[PDB]
Amino acid sequence: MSFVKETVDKLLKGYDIRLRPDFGGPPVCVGMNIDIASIDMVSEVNMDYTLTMYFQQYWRDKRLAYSGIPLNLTLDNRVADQLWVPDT
Amino acid sequence: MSFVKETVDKLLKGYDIRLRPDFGGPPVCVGMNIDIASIDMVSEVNMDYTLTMYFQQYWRDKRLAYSGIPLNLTLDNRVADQLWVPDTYFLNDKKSFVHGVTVKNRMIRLHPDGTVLYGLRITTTAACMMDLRRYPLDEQNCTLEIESYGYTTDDIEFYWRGGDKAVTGVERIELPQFSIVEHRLVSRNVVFATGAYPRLSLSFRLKRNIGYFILQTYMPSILITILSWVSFWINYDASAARVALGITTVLTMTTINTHLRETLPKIPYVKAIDMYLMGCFVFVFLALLEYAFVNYIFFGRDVNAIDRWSRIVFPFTFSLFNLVYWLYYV
Amino acid sequence: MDEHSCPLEFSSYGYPREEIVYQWKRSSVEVGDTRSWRLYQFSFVGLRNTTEVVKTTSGDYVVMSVYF
Amino acid sequence: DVTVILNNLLEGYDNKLRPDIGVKPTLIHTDMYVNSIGPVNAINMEYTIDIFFAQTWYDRRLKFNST
Ligand SMILES: *[C@@H]1O[C@H](CO)[C@@H](O[C@@H]2O[C@H](CO)[C@@H](O[C@@H]3O[C@H](CO)[C@@H](O)[C@H](O)[C@@H]3O)[C@H](O)[C@H]2NC(C)=O)[C@H](O)[C@H]1NC(C)=O
Ligand SMILES: *[C@@H]1O[C@H](CO)[C@@H](O[C@@H]2O[C@H](CO)[C@@H](O)[C@H](O)[C@H]2NC(C)=O)[C@H](O)[C@H]1NC(C)=O
Ligand SMILES: CCCCCCCCCCCCCCCC(=O)O
Ligand SMILES: CCCCCCCCCCCCCCCC(=O)O
Ligand SMILES: CCCCCCCCCCCCCCCC
Ligand SMILES: *[C@@H]1O[C@H](CO)[C@@H](O)[C@H](O)[C@H]1NC(C)=O
Ligand SMILES: CCCCCCCCCC
Ligand SMILES: CCCCCCCCCC
Ligand SMILES: CCCCCC
Ligand SMILES: CCCCCC
Ligand SMILES: CCCCCC
Ligand SMILES: CCCCCC
Repeated sequence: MSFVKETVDKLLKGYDIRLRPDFGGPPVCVGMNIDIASIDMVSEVNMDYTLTMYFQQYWRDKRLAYSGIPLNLTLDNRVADQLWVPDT
Repeated sequence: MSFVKETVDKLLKGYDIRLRPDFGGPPVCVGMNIDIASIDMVSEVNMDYTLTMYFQQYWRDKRLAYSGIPLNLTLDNRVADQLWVPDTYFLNDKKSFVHGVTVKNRMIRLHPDGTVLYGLRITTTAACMMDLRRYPLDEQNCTLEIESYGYTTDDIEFYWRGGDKAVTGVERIELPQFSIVEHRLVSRNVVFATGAYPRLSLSFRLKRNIGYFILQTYMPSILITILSWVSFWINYDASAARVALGITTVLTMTTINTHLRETLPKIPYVKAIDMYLMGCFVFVFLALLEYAFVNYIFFGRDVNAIDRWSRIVFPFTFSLFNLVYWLYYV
Repeated sequence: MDEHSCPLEFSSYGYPREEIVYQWKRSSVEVGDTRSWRLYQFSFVGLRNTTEVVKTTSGDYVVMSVYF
Repeated sequence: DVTVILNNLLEGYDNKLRPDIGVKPTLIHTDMYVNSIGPVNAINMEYTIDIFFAQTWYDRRLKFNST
């Protein structure tokens, strides 16, 4: 039960938030999905439109690899502050 | 200087924000005062009113007691971060804020007996329903309800400090359409199955001022309705004149109606002014229908009977309608 | 002459159906004195309760909704 | 007493992980109390609603025995 705990602990330890995945390697390809929840308004006078969406980004990072845990780890959202993410 | 510094230093340490005063003891009694600075705007459309006020609580805390310092201490407002305060909040609030310029408009004051006075400058958009069934001849019953989110009466109690003098500054308020008639204070406890929660209520009664409507809504309608009756004295053969007068009076009432609703609050709610305008519309409509009857019966088929009776019935019936309207709505 | 059934629906954002499941405790939901409500265009006819599973790219999520 | 118990429960307890991370789904019981269904702004196709939303669940990690 605590196996996941210390697994995630070692995953976060020694993690460099500064550097992208494969800093010295080839560029990292970031896949993207959008789920348009709604288009709230389209303003001719302002020449803009509001848009609500679920914006999802996929990317492979070798630092965040784990074994012995045959389940996808959904973590608390605050962890996003501790990992590298694209500057989209 | 240094003695005051070490006094406050020892006061701060050993103090736990996570625990209330006398946690194992009786409930802490919190006196509450208000000084209203400005009721910025009262909206019928949203059924709410914005209110800027100096809210003040007042409570005894043994932990914050100090001696040897007869002068009262007005510490920096940031010190309020490190001191426990009630969980007070307003139930009928939709949005509120505390003014931040130049510094956060907040104040904490300690007293030698260990009492705390905690003041804030709150601009809150409180909610009150408005029975607009009698608009504009209506009086509203708007309230600010103040309660503790988590604590029951067994853990904290609220009362009005100063009694009826708890709330001041009402005379300084001059709303642009309403006139404050009375304000009332109610301290009570709302009882549920689990326990009773304290509550305070500040209820203003607001009377609406109608001189705007009397001069740009009612008087034009009455005068167009009379100008419609002018048709009954025009000679019956003057079809062009009488029809033009009647139809243009109907158009003028339609114009008054359509351009009035542009200015009144955007609420699809039926109101007294709507009844008055509909009645005047029906009266001008009947005035034109009267000439329809007259032209068919005599010209189409010694004033005639229909005009003779209309000249008395229409003013008399409109006076009766006005009497019933003003008696029912006032 | 229109009637509407406006929903209010909620669910987990990151946790799929196999991680967090929601349930109505008892009696669905409670309403106070409807005379105190700020409805003037419309009148409240009655509410109801619903629970379902919605499929998305992330996974299947338990969606709990209340229709007014 | 209250302070020591308050500080004791925070030992360990990675909040990163939900209760029963690898065992079963976490069952959450929800209650809603509608204070008021505010005005229905048909222009923007929306409506305001004030609610008291109370959710409850079970976390064995927070168990503590005391009076
Ligand atoms: C964790 O996430 C991975 C990736 O989302 C999950 O693996 C994927 O599982 C689904 C079925 O649940 C597989 O879908 C099927 O794949 C076949 C082969 O292409 C296709 O014919 C079917 O129509 C369907 O799409 C999917 O291929 C598989 N892999 C990927 C990369 O999507 C995994 O199950 C999740 N959970 C666990 C416990 O690992
Ligand atoms: C410090 O504050 C206390 C309480 O606010 C003051 O105590 C009151 O002072 C006024 C006038 O000085 C008296 O009329 C009251 O009887 C006092 N007691 C209460 C309960 O109001 C105190 O005077 C202040 N210190 C000063 C002005 O030096
Ligand atoms: C709801 C009001 C409907 C009004 C319909 C327009 C009728 C106006 C003209 C009526 C002319 C008089 C016809 C009856 C004459 C008679 O009784 O001898
Ligand atoms: C709107 C109410 C006021 C008008 C009251 C109208 C009463 C009319 C009475 C006279 C009816 C007979 C008219 C036909 C006379 C004829 O034979 O030429
Ligand atoms: C209800 C607020 C008081 C409004 C007072 C309005 C006074 C209007 C005076 C009208 C005078 C009309 C003279 C017409 C003949 C020249
Ligand atoms: C609300 O949910 C409960 C639990 O699923 C169910 O027993 C109840 O019948 C539902 N409400 C209605 C309107 O039936
Ligand atoms: C809908 C308001 C109707 C008011 C009365 C109409 C005038 C009747 C005059 C006999
Ligand atoms: C708003 C109530 C108006 C009632 C009108 C009754 C008709 C009076 C004229 C006959
Ligand atoms: C409204 C006018 C009625 C006349 C009936 C003879
Ligand atoms: C014949 C004249 C009647 C006047 C009613 C006001
Ligand atoms: C105040 C209403 C007056 C109407 C006179 C016919
Ligand atoms: C002419 C009568 C008017 C009555 C207003 C109450």
